[PDB]
Amino acid sequence: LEKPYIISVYALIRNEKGEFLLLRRSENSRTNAGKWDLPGGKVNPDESLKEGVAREVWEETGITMVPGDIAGQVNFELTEKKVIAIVFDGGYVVADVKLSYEHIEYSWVSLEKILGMETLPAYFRDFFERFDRENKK
Amino acid sequence: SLEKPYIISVYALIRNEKGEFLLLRRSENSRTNAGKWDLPGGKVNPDESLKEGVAREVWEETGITMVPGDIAGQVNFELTEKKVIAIVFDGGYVVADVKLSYEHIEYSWVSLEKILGMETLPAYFRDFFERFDRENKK
Repeated sequence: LEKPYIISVYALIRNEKGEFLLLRRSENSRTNAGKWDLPGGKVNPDESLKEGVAREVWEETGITMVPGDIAGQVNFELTEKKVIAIVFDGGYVVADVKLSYEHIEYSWVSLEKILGMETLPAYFRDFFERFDRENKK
Repeated sequence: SLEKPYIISVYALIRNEKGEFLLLRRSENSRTNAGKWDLPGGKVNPDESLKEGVAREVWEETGITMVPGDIAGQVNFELTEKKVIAIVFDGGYVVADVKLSYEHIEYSWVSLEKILGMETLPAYFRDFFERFDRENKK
């Protein structure tokens, strides 16, 4: 293959208003620097997807979560790799988010505001449109 | 208050060994200008310098590591939800195999003559290249 595939995992974590946790990436990031993102990241050699998503959520946000069912899939191409990403439902939390070097800020965002963002990357927007459809109808 | 906000963007003029310019065609799922030809570049981030911005955008869109040279000029254009003020940087001459992201579906190395003869490069970029050409040669 001309460009390798990698597996990533993301988590949908909601507050008591049903707003989703988004994180804005640091400027020093090699990919999508400065852009909005879901909690998650690359799966390690030899770990299960659910292990990876809990690990990534804790390191990025301080949240201890037990991953629920799979919410869906998002795929996207970056300059150095193609990403196949599995999204997990992380349920509902009351937590004060605590960031790492990987992110500069966080926001709890409603579904409608997500589908009218623009700095949330297209593949995430598309995912949320799908997720909402699979939920209702 | 302003009815429509302004944003700052940056673009790069990147040439090959032949002096043809790198153009990229935008993906269909883009919120703005979906499917159209564009220069490498994009919106400048909060707290970022223009030259940091253009190098970041060029790397993420094309795989090219560039140190931006002089400013080449300015392009301004209105979109439905914002007005764009864009600064164009000269990225010099490179030997690179372009490697695209989700943002773009194809690329092409296009000469100035064909640029001033194209159709699917937006009018504001056409104008920019017409102005750039006269400020270099004339």
